[PDB]
Amino acid sequence: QIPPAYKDLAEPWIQVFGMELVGCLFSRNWNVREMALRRLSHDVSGALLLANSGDVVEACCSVLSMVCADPVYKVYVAALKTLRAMLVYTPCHSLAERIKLQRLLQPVVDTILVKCADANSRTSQLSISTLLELCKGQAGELAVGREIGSIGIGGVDYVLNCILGNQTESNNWQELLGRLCLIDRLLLEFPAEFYPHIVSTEPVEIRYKKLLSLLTFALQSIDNSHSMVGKLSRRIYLSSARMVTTVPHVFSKLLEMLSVSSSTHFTRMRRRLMAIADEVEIAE
Repeated sequence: QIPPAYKDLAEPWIQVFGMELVGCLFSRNWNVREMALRRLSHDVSGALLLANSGDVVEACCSVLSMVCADPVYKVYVAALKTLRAMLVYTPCHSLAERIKLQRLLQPVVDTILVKCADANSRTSQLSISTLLELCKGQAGELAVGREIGSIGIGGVDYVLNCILGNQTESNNWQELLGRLCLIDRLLLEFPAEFYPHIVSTEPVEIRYKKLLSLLTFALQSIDNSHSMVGKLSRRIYLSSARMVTTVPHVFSKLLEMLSVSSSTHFTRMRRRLMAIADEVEIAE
């Protein structure tokens, strides 16, 4: 049975997937929810195949924005398998269709971003791995239309927009920490995307715009009153500085950005980068 508060949200789901299955999504028995999602993955696969689709992708994304928040790990896994099953049969051949899919999925990525900072490693690691796979676009396991020439969802740039978007709402400590946890893994996983100088083949603000957008975000919470939000924000910035010692003009920009404020952590941060600069003999 569907609780009264969810009647309007569930109605489009029912229209597409039928009352029986949607009811199971709300079951109190996690086995029933897990089984419902296993069935949903097949329902969605079969419906999308039938379109050699809009209603189906929309209702599936809507379901997934709910169940990807499920606190039961085995249900979350089933939810993520449904997400993959949808993506590989989804038709996306035009920038218009890309924009539409990006918006429908944004609430789903939001739920996953939160769980990147779940206390439990297997849940955070699966969440991080999922969004890293999304970053790989049409060469990853979440490629759009993988099972049937798709233009894909937008890879890293799309995930970056999700990380950096809707900041006035997705700003509690765990929503920030999950974003920061993913940011730290992005810089580690795809260094060439953020540190162009490592590919051996124009101004700093332009060439490094992607990195600078993530360090700007990090700087907004280096003073956060949650210990791990604050620590990871600072540690991200210090690691980036270490990475750009081979390119002093970039290092200079990071030091410059720490003049936007005289608060203590900026001062501390600035003295830390001065120290790295001396250690490595780039103090000009």
